Amino acid sequence: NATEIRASVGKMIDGIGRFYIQMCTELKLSDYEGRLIQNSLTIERMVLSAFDERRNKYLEEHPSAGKDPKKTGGPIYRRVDGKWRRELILYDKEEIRRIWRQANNGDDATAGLTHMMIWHSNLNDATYQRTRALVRTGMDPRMCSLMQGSTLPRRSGAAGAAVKGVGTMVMELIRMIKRGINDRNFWRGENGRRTRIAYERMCNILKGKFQTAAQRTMVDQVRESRNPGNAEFEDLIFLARSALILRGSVAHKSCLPACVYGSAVASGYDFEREGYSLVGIDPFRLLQNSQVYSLIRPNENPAHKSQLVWMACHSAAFEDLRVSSFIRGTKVVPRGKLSTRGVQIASNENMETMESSTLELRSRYWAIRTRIQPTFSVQANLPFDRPTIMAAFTGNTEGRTSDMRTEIIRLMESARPEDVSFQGRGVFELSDEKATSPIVPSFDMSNEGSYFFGDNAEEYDN
Ligand SMILES: [K+]
Repeated sequence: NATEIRASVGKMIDGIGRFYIQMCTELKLSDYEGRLIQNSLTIERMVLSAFDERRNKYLEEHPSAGKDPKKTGGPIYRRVDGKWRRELILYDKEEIRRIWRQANNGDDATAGLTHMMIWHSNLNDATYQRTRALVRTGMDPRMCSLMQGSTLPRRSGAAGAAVKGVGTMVMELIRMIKRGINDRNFWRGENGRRTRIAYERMCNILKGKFQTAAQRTMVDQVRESRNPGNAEFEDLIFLARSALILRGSVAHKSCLPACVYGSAVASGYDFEREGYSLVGIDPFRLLQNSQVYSLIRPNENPAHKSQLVWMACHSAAFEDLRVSSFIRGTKVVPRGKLSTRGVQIASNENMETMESSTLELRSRYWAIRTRIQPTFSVQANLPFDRPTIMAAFTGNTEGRTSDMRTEIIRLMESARPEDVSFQGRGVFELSDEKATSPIVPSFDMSNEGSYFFGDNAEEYDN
């Protein structure tokens, strides 16, 4: 089966690569410019757009370049006369779709679109705080670590779901409910058994991430409300709190930008023939041989920009910094400590003071995602820091109450020498491709374990 799965995924990767190579030819990019990560973004967003049908399935459109709905594109950056120059290209969505399909042996390769969509999601996860979204949902900002895939477009399911975290689901459910509290037949008619079927589906997706019968059970109690309101809200928030301790099973998917794949395909790599898996050496191998540049703002530290992108590539934001640091071979610091802002350049920034720099995306070691395999690894889910504890164990002194609420607290209060939902990394030498010798990591215990400690990133909604 993996016999043909590695092929199937490989096949996808070829397609993104070929697509990218061709888009580079189209736009007449210099080798450097094609390796410019902000150009990679614009090109990815382009193809995503061309297939979105304005559904917000694959992306959210600004619309900072597209009033004419038949057309799509964004800022492309070229090096001219010792200056970085930004131009907005517009293309026919039809034309893009053409090129995309052509790069995919004539297929629709929806998996490729999704792969790019997740890469963006991962990049946003590494970059932007969601503190504001959480309060407006009545959640606790210390739940920031449950907010995987929080930034995925409002329509997706096929593969979108697996990467969303427990908080993201709670937030999405709460948002629905909250709007059944300004009613207007939100729950009656065609519409309100339409949404009622959505709501059901979501609760199930939620339920699935949960890894104890107590919490799943409690989820069912919420699903099978009927006019959902403040009652369920409370239970959900209760549920999110429990997810800080009895954590959910959430897929972390390591998806690289299109330029990396493009470059590998131009280097004659045959992904379909060789196979591809997101879960082990494959993305590490690619990143070791890659050459990606980035635009850089004055007073930003190239190394920090580098961290930001590495993290995103390896989908590592909600993972223990100490593990990341160990695999990278240089300290992976919390976002608050990072002398950089996001990879994308707001259209009002700038170009006069802009520079480019080389991204450092290598790693000292490589790793297999465990419990996806299960040898000797170490927990790569976040540590129990004070603030996680404090947010996990509150308003139960209060209000609502149940046998489901009492179990759960019970499980929480006693929560193991090891811990439920084991997201791992097994770590190997790059000189040990076949994985013959697990390295037992030695963490530096003085490092902060949470990407989100002292966070100060721009808030995502802006
Ligand atoms: K910062």
